[PDB]
Amino acid sequence: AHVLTKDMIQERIVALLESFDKVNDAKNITATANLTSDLGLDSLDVVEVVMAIEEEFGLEIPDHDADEIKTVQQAIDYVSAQPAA
Amino acid sequence: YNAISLIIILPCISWLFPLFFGRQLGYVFVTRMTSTLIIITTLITYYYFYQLLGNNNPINLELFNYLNIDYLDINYNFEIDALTITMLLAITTISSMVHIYSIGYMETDPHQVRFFSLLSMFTFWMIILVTGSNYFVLFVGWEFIGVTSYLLISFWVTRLQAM
Amino acid sequence: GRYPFPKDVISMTGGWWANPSNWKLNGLFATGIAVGLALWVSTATLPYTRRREGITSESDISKWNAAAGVWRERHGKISTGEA
Amino acid sequence: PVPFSAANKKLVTSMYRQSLKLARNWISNRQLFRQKAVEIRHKFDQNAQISNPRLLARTLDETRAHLYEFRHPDPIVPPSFPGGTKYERNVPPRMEKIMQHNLYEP
Amino acid sequence: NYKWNGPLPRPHVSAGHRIATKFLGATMFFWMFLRIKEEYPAMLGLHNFYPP
Amino acid sequence: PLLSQEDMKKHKILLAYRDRCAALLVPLNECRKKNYYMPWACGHERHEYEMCEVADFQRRVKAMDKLKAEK
Amino acid sequence: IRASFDKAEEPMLGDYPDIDPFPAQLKNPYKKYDDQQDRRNLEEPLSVNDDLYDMWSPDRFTHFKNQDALKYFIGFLTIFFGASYVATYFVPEKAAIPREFPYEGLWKESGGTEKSKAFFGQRS
Amino acid sequence: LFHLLGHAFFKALLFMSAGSIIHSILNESQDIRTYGGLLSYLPYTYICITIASLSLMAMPGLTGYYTKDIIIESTYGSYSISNYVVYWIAYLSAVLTCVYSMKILYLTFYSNPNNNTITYYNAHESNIYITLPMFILAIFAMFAGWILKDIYLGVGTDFVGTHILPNNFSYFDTEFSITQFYKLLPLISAILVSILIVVLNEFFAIVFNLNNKYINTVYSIFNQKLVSDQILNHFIIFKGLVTSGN
Amino acid sequence: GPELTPAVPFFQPYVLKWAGVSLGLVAFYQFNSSYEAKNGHTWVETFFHPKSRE
Amino acid sequence: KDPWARREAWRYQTNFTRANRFKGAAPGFGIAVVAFGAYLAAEK
Ligand SMILES: CCCCCCCCCCCC(=O)OC[C@H](COP(=O)(O)OCC[N+](C)(C)C)OC(=O)CCCCCCCCCCC
Repeated sequence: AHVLTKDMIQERIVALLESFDKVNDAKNITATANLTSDLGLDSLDVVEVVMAIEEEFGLEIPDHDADEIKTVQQAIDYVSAQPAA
Repeated sequence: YNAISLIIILPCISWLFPLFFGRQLGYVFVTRMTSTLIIITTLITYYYFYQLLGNNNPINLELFNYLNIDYLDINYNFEIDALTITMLLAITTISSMVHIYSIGYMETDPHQVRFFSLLSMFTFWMIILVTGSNYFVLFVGWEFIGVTSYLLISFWVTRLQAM
Repeated sequence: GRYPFPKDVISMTGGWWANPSNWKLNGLFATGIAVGLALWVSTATLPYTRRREGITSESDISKWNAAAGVWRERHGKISTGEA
Repeated sequence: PVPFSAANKKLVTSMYRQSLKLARNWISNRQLFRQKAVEIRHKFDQNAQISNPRLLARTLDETRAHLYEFRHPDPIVPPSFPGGTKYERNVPPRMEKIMQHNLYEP
Repeated sequence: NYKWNGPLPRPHVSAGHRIATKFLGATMFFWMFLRIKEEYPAMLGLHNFYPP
Repeated sequence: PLLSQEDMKKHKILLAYRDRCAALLVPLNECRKKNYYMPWACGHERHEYEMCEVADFQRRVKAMDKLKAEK
Repeated sequence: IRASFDKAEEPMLGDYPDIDPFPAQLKNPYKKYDDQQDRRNLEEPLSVNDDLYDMWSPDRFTHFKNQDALKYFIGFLTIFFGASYVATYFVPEKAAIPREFPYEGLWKESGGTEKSKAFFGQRS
Repeated sequence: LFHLLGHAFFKALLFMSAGSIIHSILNESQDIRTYGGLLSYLPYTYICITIASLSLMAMPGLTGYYTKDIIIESTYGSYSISNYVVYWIAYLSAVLTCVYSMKILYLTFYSNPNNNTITYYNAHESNIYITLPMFILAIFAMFAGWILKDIYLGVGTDFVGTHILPNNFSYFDTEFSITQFYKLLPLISAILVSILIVVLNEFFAIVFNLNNKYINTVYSIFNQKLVSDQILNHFIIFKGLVTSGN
Repeated sequence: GPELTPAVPFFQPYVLKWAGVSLGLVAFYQFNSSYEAKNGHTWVETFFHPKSRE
Repeated sequence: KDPWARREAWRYQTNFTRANRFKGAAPGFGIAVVAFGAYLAAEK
């Protein structure tokens, strides 16, 4: 069938963030970058980004776990924690 | 070679043989075997339909007695007439196609022996339903297709919503 | 794909992805039994097969209806709607 | 009811996510979904700085009412999740040893 | 899946599937043309059976 | 010509088909028996039966016309 | 506590916890439970009518209230049937006479008898 | 009987084609809102589902035509006067049919992609075990009705020997008494509505994707099965369990 | 090609038991009917010795 | 106005243009016009 790898998840998230226009800079997006701090993403903007992530990997993030992810590495480890994605 | 007897008895084998011999055969053989039996049934049905359009003289198959109490005499009687042959055309054609389709569609599923036995079970009891010559045989088929529907809709047993 | 399953669980249906190593030999046995059963059934049920029409003659049908009329005249039997 | 607090943020963010989910559920066409999504973000932006308690509580109550008026009969869920068509299909068995119950009989 | 958020390549589809689609669509359109030609009057509604 | 009652019974016509036109129905069904009811066959017999039915339906529409005119 | 039938049992408990019942189907399914499928945790108290609120109970529908759904269902049936009945009035009349049959409606062919021709017998 | 036999074939084809579509998605989603560009990727499943839909819509020269249309016309030709109302009901159903068929045809194959990018990369056709039955049933759904119309709907066919009371039998009246308007209106309406639905989806999405509160309400009514399932579950089944407790 | 599970003997004890009993019953039925055609009565009837009605 | 307007471009580009999205919606139709014209010729 089809199986994703940690690096595939990372590459997809990085391209995703690169596509976002509200970001500060594209070159500054790291695996451990903070969207709130480094990318300067607003309160609602990080929500838009989590929604984009779930629309991209086909999963459903609860409210309590959505607001917990603050870094890109946090996003990647969450998306790799989920079996069907 | 008796068309009516084969039309009844071959889906019965495609139903029961997987339940008797599934652990010994495996789903590869079971899928191919059930599909082949249903195909042969469908072919026999098409030939019978051709002849019946030639000569509308239905075959009857009259077997042992069910009840012979005071005035009520019920027998395991079957006939294939125009109405029945139209039903059987639909039933056997769609059943053979669904059997072939399921080889591919269910290839990953762990429980394929049970699934194919149940599809064949449904075909057999529906054939019984339409070929019976009295309302009792009709009812026998009527209740058994309900049982089979229960077993099929709940095929994925661990799923609450399916149950 | 697949996943582990308990090997002690014995089901008549074979359980999980049942594909025995000797399945082709077992299939030969199963098909032989199937052919034997189908042919025995087809032959044994042959004497109980008959066609629907042209099995009784017009003589029998006509005379049976005549006798029933005789029976209904011995008793006092008017017809349905006959009043 | 704070004009700007962690609880207020959590609430408004949950709600804005709800709005975007709702809009995706209701609008079939992708282009128009992007239109309405942009407009939702604008509406969420305009009332961002409300400070006094009465007005903020009122705006929150009225947006809650708006959302409840626009609830969808059946949201889109991915199949492997609770509301999904594949949820709990073919759940792999727990691997587990046979506990005996009788001295003489298995 | 080399390209992301980018234009997609033309799908690769088997030759047999393309041929089968050709045959199915051609037979369907041709059969419909045949039937329309053969049943134009009755199927459109003509030659009224009422006396004039 | 209207078929005999004995003829109607002998050819085992269905009751709803026992009309002034069943005389044509008999050959049509014989051909539909010889050929296996195939659509391309029995064209002449089929058309003759249809024309007889045309005449019957026309007579009935004129009957309804007269009945309408009385009112 | 909430429904009339759970309230009616209130005299029937002495020293059993009066639990306010919630339909298991409506518990959010992203929380974690000891039995995920049943959405229950171990040692959780049961309402006296727990069998009507667990996961195996009949499904509950949230989008409309039950009363409003009843309104809509009755209204759909009412408008459909009333419209059909009313339409029956504004109907065109047919153009051909219903057909007829020799032998006084083939009363003999449909069984029938001289003395009983109204029971069996066509339009003739 | 003829409509039963004809409907079986193309209904089986529709369901098998849907199964193919579903297996062509990694998620294996069944939501028509989650597909959207698949015409290029699955041309054969498209053609099978298309043939089945046009058979259902009783398009000319197809098996569904020879069953659906004549059943629709029988109601007008029926001797019972009031039965005229049924005509209109049936006709509305017919056009309603087109509306959903086109809706699944467009939303699956024409619209614009609504799934994420990896699904379109991995979207492929199915194996032969799936494909061959669809081909066979496609042939059936094109040819069976025409090749069998004489057996079941023939001017005096004696094959099904059911004893219809002569006063009741009206199959001749429903052919001779039918006018052009009624014999043609379901067909034209089907064609026009199918084109209408497609063009309004591709050009005026607002009319379908409004946000009126009232229209959303009536849509919600229809989406939840004319709330029947709630009505059954609360007023009969749940009430019955409460009574059993009592 | 799918995987292979361990070989399993076709004729289990249950196969032998149920097939043997069923086929033996059918064989007995046919033997009784043939013995009836020849002898005049079923061979099972011969073991029936009720008291007379009188 | 769209800050994800970059992310959505691929949904309206080459395989998903109005020209491409409706290409192959009538498979075999040209073969059908040729065959119908041919049969019209041969029938007479
Ligand atoms: C299993 C799928 C169906 C297979 C059918 C194959 C039939 C082949 C030969 C049939 C001969 C026949 O049935 O005869 C039946 C014979 C004599 O009947 P008869 O009056 O002489 O004729 C019948 C035809 N009439 C009437 C039209 C002329 O009495 C019996 O044996 C019944 C014995 C009952 C035994 C107890 C029931 C055991 C049930 C076991 C369930 C597992």
